[PDB]
Amino acid sequence: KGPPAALTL
Amino acid sequence: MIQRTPKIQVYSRHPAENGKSNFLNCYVSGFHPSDIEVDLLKNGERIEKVEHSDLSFSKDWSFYLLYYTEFTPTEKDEYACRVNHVTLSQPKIVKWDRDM
Amino acid sequence: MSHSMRYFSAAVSRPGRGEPRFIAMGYVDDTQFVRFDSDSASPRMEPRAPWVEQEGPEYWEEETRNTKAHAQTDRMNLQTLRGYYNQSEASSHTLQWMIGCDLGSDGRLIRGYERYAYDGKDYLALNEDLRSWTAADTAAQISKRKCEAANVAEQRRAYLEGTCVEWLHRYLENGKEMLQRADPPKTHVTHHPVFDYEATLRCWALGFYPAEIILTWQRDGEDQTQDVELVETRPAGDGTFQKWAAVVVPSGEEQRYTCHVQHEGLPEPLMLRWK
Ligand SMILES: [Cl-]
Ligand SMILES: [Cl-]
Ligand SMILES: [Co+2]
Repeated sequence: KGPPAALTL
Repeated sequence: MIQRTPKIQVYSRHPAENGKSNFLNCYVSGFHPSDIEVDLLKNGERIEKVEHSDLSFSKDWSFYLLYYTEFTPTEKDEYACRVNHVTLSQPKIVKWDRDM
Repeated sequence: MSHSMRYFSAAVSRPGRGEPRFIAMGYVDDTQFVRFDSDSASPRMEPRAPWVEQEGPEYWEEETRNTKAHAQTDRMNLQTLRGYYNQSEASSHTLQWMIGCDLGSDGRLIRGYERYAYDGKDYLALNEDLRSWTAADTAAQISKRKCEAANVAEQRRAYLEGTCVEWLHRYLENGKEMLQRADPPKTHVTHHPVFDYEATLRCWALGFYPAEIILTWQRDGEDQTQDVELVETRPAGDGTFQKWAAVVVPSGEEQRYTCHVQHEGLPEPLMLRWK
């Protein structure tokens, strides 16, 4: 299971 | 920019045995950026039918792919991997040596 | 028998050829189990190992939902980073990402990870304490400060300490036969004479899983890496891996050399000699 969100850079 | 030229290996899945069936592998690794052209060659011309693994990359971020095809070796045919990449002036041809 | 789950991604801009391509993929150890590709013609997260196919529609719907969100976020990140470096709209760039957890024999969770690379270069990383960031340059410092101010570390740590660990355990049980095996290598030494002064000894390791292996040649034996040719460990195509280590020795001298092989599937590590 992947993370719920990605990081905003 | 960072540019890394592909490392290339040509090898069979199993031991090479004339007459008998195997898979011809070309493993291309260590490259950046991701755009890359790979053909397998029988006696100097492209083998149709050729497949490959999903494009992935390693922990050091460089890309890799396995290109493969079922084949029967015969003494006196050249098998090869033809590779192009933005780091290469002309294509690289790496010949299948049964012993490597 | 250490274990890890990793999610990776790559967003690759191609101006004047459409939206940036995005690919995402999950691994347990060296086995790919899931895959998303924006060029697929119907992008979604797809099975790549048989043991994940037993997950129901809610799992696939959420994995596909979250991954599409990530695609759009990393496309936005390409735009943002192009600006930070003041690069032209006409040029192509790569933003790569990695997230993962390592469990430890037991345990559990010796290590969480999360990193971004931009055009092959280290950009921003979550530190081992999972509470702080390391930025590779001044551009990345903007990203770092943004994560600090928005407190994002805590949210990453929660995924790493909770969800990543639990699902790794799930997958290791559901794919126990594929994932918790330790196929040892089939090993042999080949001999290649050169009349009549030397020969090449090649130590072969074949059909092994996982990838982590160590091959070393020794004489008497006191270990020479300098003259040894060691290929990169490579996929066989059937899930197992391959590797060899060659050394050129004087002729008549072959039984003074020995090849050492260490691998999880071994007993007891292996010692080889030519005949
Ligand atoms: Cl460059
Ligand atoms: Cl440069
Ligand atoms: Co450069």
